[PDB]
Amino acid sequence: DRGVSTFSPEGRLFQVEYSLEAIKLGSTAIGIATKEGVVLGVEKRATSPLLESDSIEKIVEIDRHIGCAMSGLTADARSMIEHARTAAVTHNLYYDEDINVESLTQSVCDLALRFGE
Amino acid sequence: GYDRHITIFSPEGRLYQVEYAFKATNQTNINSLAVRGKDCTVVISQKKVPDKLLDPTTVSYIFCISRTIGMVVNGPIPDARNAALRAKAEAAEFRYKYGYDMPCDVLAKRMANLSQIYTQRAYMRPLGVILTFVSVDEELGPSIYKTDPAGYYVGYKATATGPKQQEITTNLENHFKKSKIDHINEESWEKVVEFAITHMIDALGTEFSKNDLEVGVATKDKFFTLSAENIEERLVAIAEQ
Amino acid sequence: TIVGVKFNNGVVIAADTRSTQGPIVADKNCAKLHRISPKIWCAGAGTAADTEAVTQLIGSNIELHSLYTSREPRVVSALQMLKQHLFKYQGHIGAYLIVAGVDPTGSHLFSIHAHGSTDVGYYLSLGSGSLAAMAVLESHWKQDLTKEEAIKLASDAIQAGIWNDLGSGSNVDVCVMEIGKDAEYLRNYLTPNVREEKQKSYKFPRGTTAVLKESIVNICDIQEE
Amino acid sequence: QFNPYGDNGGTILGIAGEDFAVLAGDTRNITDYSINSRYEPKVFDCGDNIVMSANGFAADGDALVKRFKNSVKWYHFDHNDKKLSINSAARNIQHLLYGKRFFPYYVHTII
Amino acid sequence: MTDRYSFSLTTFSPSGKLGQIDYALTAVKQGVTSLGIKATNGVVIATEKKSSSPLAMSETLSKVSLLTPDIGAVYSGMGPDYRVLVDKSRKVAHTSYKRIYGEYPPTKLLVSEVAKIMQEATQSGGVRPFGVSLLIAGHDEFNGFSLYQVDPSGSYFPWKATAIGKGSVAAKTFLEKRWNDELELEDAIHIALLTLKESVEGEFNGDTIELAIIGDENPDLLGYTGIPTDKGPRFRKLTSQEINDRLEAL
Amino acid sequence: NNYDGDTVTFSPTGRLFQVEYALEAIKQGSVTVGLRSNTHAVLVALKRNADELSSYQKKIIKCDEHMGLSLAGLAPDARVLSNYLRQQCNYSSLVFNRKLAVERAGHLLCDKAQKNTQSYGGRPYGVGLLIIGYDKSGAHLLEFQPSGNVTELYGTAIGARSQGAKTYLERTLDTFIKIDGNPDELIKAGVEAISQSLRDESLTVDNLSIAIVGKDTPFTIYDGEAVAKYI
Amino acid sequence: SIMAVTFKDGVILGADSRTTTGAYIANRVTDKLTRVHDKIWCCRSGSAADTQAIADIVQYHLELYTSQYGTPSTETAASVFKELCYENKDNLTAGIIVAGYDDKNKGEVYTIPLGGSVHKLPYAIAGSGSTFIYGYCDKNFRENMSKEETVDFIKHSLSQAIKWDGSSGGVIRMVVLTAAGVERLIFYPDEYEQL
Amino acid sequence: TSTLLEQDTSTEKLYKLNDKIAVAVAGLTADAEILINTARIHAQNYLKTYNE
Amino acid sequence: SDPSSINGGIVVAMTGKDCVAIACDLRLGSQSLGVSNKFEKIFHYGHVFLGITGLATDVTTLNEMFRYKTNLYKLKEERAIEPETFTQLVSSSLYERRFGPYFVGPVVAGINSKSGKPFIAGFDLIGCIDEAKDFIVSGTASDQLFGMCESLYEPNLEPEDLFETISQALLNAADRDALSGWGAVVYIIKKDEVVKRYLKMRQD
Amino acid sequence: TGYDLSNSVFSPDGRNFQVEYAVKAVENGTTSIGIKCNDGVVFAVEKLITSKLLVPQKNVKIQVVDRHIGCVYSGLIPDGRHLVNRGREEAASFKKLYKTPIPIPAFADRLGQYVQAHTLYNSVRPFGVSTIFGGVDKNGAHLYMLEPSGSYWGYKGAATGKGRQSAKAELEKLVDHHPEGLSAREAVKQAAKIIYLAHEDNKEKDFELEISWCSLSETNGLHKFVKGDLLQEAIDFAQKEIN
Ligand SMILES: [Cl-]
Ligand SMILES: [Cl-]
Ligand SMILES: [Mg+2]
Ligand SMILES: [Mg+2]
Repeated sequence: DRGVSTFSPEGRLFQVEYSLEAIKLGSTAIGIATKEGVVLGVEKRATSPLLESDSIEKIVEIDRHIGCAMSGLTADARSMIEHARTAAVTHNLYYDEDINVESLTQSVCDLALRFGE
Repeated sequence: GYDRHITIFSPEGRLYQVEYAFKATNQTNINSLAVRGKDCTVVISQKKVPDKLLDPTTVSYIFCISRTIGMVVNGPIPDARNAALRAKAEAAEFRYKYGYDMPCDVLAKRMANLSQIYTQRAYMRPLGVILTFVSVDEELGPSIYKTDPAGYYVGYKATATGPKQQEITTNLENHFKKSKIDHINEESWEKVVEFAITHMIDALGTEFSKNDLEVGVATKDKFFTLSAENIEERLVAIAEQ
Repeated sequence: TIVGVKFNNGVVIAADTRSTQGPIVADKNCAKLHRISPKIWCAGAGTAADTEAVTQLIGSNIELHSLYTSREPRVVSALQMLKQHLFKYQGHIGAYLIVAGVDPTGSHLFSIHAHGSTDVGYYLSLGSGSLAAMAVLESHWKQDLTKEEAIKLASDAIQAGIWNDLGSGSNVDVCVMEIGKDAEYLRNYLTPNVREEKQKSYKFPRGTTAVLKESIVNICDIQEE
Repeated sequence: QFNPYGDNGGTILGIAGEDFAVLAGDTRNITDYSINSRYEPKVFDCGDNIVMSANGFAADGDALVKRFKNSVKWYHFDHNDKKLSINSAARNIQHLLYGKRFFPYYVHTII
Repeated sequence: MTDRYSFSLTTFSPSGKLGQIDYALTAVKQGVTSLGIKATNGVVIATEKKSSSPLAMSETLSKVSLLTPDIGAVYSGMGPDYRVLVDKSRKVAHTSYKRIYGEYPPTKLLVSEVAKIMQEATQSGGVRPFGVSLLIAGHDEFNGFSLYQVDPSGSYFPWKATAIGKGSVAAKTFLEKRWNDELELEDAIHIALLTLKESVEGEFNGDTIELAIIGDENPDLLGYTGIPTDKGPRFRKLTSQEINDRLEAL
Repeated sequence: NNYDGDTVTFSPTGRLFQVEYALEAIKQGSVTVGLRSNTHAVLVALKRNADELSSYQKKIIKCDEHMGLSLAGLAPDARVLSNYLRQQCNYSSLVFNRKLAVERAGHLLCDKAQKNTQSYGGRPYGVGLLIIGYDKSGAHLLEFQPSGNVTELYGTAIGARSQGAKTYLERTLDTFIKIDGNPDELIKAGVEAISQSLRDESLTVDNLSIAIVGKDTPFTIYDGEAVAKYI
Repeated sequence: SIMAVTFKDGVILGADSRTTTGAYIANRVTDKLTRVHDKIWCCRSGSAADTQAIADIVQYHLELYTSQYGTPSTETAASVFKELCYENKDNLTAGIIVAGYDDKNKGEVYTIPLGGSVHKLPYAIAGSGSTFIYGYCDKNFRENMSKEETVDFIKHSLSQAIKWDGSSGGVIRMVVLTAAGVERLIFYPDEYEQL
Repeated sequence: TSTLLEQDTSTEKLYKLNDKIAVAVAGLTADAEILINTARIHAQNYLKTYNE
Repeated sequence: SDPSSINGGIVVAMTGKDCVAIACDLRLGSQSLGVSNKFEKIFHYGHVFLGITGLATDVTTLNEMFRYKTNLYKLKEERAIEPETFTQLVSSSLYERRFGPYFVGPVVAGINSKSGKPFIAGFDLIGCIDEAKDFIVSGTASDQLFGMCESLYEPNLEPEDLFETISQALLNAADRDALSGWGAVVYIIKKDEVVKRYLKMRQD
Repeated sequence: TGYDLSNSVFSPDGRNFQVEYAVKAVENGTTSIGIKCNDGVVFAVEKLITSKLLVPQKNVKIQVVDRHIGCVYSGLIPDGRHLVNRGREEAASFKKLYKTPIPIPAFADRLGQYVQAHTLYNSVRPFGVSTIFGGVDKNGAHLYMLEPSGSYWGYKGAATGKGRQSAKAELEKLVDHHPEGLSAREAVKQAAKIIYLAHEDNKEKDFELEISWCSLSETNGLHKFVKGDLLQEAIDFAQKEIN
């Protein structure tokens, strides 16, 4: 077939560009930052009226000071949330403080390109 | 048609990568010959130095594997040296484990088994070389055993390898049909080399200077190669009768 | 007591037939002479399990080597393979062996100690009875021994061990390996220690022993019909 | 047998004021009854207004101080040059020390 | 580097064929003829020594191989593939049996082990099947004399008599007419020589034919005396002269 | 074409297409300039925003007190390579009490990039780096390509429209090399250089990113109102 | 008692022939002079098993060296011995003297004590019996001695070592290494005891 | 089959797994024997663990 | 502390005319304390009988192990294992734990089904083989059994005579050992019948 | 067809096309040469000045192995650095076991076997460099050249890269006109000339000359770079010969 880590002639990773298409099909998520706080909102999008909507969990707590909304293949997010929670708690264990929002984000993004053969 | 790229069977029950490896064997355009005396085994090979910038002393396809075993290769030098280093390693390991010098026919079998694996395992390619092992074995006496990329090996009364092998083979066949013996009935190795060079000249129809040939001799308890001046003395003796 | 004696056209090895656990005689007719290959035999002393295991393993690998090379096995091969194995285990495999045999190279006699050391000799002895055996060998050995002389010397050296060593006893086992001949294994070559008739028959009258219960034991498989 | 520990002596003293702190140590390094040096510092500036001393076996103290200095460097790298607070430094050093719980650093640490 | 071929190279095709096994069987068909016949008091295996060059010493190439003192093997197909199988077969007889039970394996179980090695080259990653069919003749105390065929697939079957390779179809028809359950070993050798003559083109003598028997114990080939229970190998390779003697009464 | 499926395949003209595709990711990246005198070495980077609500992607990464780089291409690949430099700089300090030479930092990046171009399953790095540093032989500027090729230069630029800045520096070579013991003037020359690569957009307060290292100057990054002086 | 002495024409290796377990002489005709190459020999002292195991590996390493790079130097042989002895110091009891003849370097002697350290010396002594002849050898050794002089020096030296050491005894074996080739000498008790 | 196949010593279809369980095979005999030996071992593992 | 004398117990085997006998005590203890008088030490795999003395956890483990191995043998070979072959399997199995051995004293008894030849063997804990013509002994009262057998035994005893000899050898040896007794079992083994008898003996 | 898509695949010819494509990368590279003199070897290379912004004398191409072996290469520069890194490991392991610095023929086969190994599997790519290397050992001076296939021989003179044909012709003249041999200082002068003459194939951009040598008499059998006055004397001689 072709490598999973292959570059396109335009200098973009095929598999990354394709995943971005999967995210476009996902339910909407919005975030707004203010000086009084940050708001996170999601569309639940139940596939049937018999589906108990309150079981649809697309907004998730990472730590007391960090929330998270998701869009796309939401099952893929479970291990990313797991890593984020582990990073936030592990940092609090090692340094007796709350981890910076940028550092937590950077930690999650380090998983992203760990794919190949 | 990926059955021609790796070593899996074709519908005809053939391994094409093995067949193409046999073709690589003649890429050097060099012919080798091996004969047996009473007390010795002689191997002669054509030497070609096409570039004046080359150091002719480093251009060789004959290898001293152990003190007793010599190996001439028909094929490209990278694969020749790959096979040489492995045979040298295997010969040394054998002596350490089993406490006696690896026989010529046993090293042949081992290198042939390694070759067989490259024909059965996909990730490894065959080596594009034919290996001719010579020695005076302490049990079997003068010995010639030859390996190929199929992993085939057999003993030989005499043998020839390279583009013009069939011409040399028939020349040797005809001599042994007259004499009705499995060797050259000669005391000295000097005269057995003279026989080897003479029968190569007759078979290829070409004359040789001292720099055109490359000679390896196996006696009891050592294998050695001749210098240009040692070959010159051999060429003078042939011309003077 | 195990000895090896080189002779004109071959090598002979002999051993006693006693194995002991502490001061108790476990086996009155033990076999200390082992076939590594048809014409390569060795005698073992030390841990009985160790000498049997180490001769069987090397004997197996020697047989595979012989088949691979199409050559009769050499003593130097069995020797080399034994010493490298024993050395690996730093003497924890307590195998002390006298390795003899004839091959295309000629006749050979070696001894191997449990730490992985070997030595060459015309006469060797090993085990608790080695000093008794070596005393006879050092007294009666000469260069250019005949076959008959070498068997006599070897068995005499074992007798010295049987009589004067508490760890040695019972019978003398010999194996002669002559160049260009079949190795002859002479099991119980001498029987110097045969027990005498007892004074009494201790055969009991039937019904002497009190039996609580009796039952048939089913050794047959599940039956048909 | 080989003994992996030694005693290089010396004494360190830490006092905390209302708006300041001091860490002091003698500059004497000894083994047995000999003097190794009369001036070999034992109190170090580790950056971010943190001073550290590991007193006991000098080899273990030098190693620990190095690891903490390295630890401060990587805090800046991984946390956008955030100043390392004394409480955070203290918790980090606990994890450094406990790492060798079954082959300890033979030192008494004050920061 | 690393062997990055961790996947099967033998797969099922839509028709339910395993291509590489079929192609292996095709390689065997191109191979020189070999046969085996079972008598009441022995087994015979035979094949042609197809010499690649007259300068080549054909004695140095052994097509009929001793596996154990009571078990022999002959093949049709790729020689190198046979040589490495004989090495693995000899070793597995020791590692999986003789080093455990202290006796050589019975014919059917050694066959079972060779069959297993060939099945694995049919499913394991980054390998092709073996391009040989084996005929394995043997004796053991409880099963008596037996003859087995092993194919590239790893499948094996017991035979009263059979043939593999170039002229197998003709050979098998010839054997069906001659074979009865009252054959002596000499009768089976005579039939083996008659059958093999049909598939050979050129010279037919002791120097061009390779023949071995599983028969009576050979104490003269044991190499030592003294142990009554050890009576010597039942496998014997016939000499050049011994074959020529039986070609005069042919 | 048929020879771009993976990095282990040469083309019939002896080209490695996967490497050449990786080289393309850099050209798509935002412009960054590097230049040095005998005393100081300067990085200037144009940061790129997603939209008006978004921040401007950081371009400059500190590797040690005496060394750091600017990136153009895949940011995650710059993070992996900068982390490796941080470690190698750190190893040199701890083991040998030695600040890693800029030239030897280049040699190490080269050899790390190369392994990803000769082995199956892996991919080349999709980023180009400009490494500045001050070591025992003075100021240094390096250009890294994910082919493995590393080059020591007086000045250079990588990313989109980089050719404009590179030509300016090629003219100004004799001027800006002589700017010794004047950091502000060397940055001015760097800001004037990157200006030759701008179109439509101009240098704003949250757009411009500058870094400097020199004789008595640790590697420091300037962002926000700290670069308003140079606009 | 083992020694190696460098003279004008090359080097000579001397050793006694005794192997012991406690006070029992396991072998009274031991060959402690062993070949690792045609003109590179070693003297073995310490554990019989350890020295035999090490000598076997070095012979293997030099046979493989010769195959690839031609005849190795005495320095190269010493280095391989050192590497095995140093890296496995915790598990080895081996004291080895390495002696060899080149045509370029002529006679050379290297000694490897327990640590696995290497020392190049004009001559060397080792073994339990060596301690009794330190005084004698230091007073009697000259550089560039003849063959006859060097044989006498070793014969007299080991004669004394055997006399005072229970662990030394049997015959005096010697191996001469010159351009001329390899000569084996043996000297019996009746000869060397009356010196 | 053939007339020259030794039937009384032949097995391709019916195999014993233990004294209570047998299998009939349909497919590659070699492939079946790999699985049959695995099953025979599991049966003896269970018996060794539970004594049933 | 010594693993081979924590639990205690004995086994003895003898050969007769066209028969063999193997016998054991029934005691299992924690040193001085007697726990069970139903701990039989003789197991059979077809017509091959194995007695095991020593650490009781290893007696049970090796029984389960040899049942396992002889079951696989019978499925592959399509015949019951013979005494001579089983002896080699016991030896093999013990020596593979050379440097971590089972603390046991195994004894093999049985008649070769083809040759009809009576066979007995004994082993040390690492699997050395003692193949005696007359008798084999094992356990905490091995010294006592060696004494009894060496005086009581004569060759070519008939089955009903051999029973009396081996029974009197076990009973009198066990009564001179603190860690042996609490009942006894005797197996008389002929080519195609095996009788098992429990002996009345002192329970102290 | 498809025989050229995967490394280690034999074509019906018995050729490895992936290796032959690697040779194209080499032919594309700058010119590098080696000259074997009376008691040593000289190495020289062409460095293309892409821009004025390149710092003169800073981007060094010639690499030392141990202290006695010089290495220069044409093609993919990173692939050359990777091969020299392996050479430095091989030379280190040899010296560690055998004490003596690795002989040149012995070092040649270490690179040879490693490069050949990258033609055995399709999981790797062949080396995109031809490497000219050598120095002084106990048996005297040795010059070697190594191709992507793993092929190497000894040479009186060697050349590779875009200007190899021009260089080879100039080397062949020196071999004929000096049968008795060439001195180390003469070989430096001649090396300069041959690079300047071989620059006609890369005449678009101006270049920087870089020379190194190992001589028994001139450098005590150690690898050194030609610097200052001796480099300027060679540039002057070269400039005089083209005019
Ligand atoms: Cl093999
Ligand atoms: Cl010794
Ligand atoms: Mg392949
Ligand atoms: Mg004394």
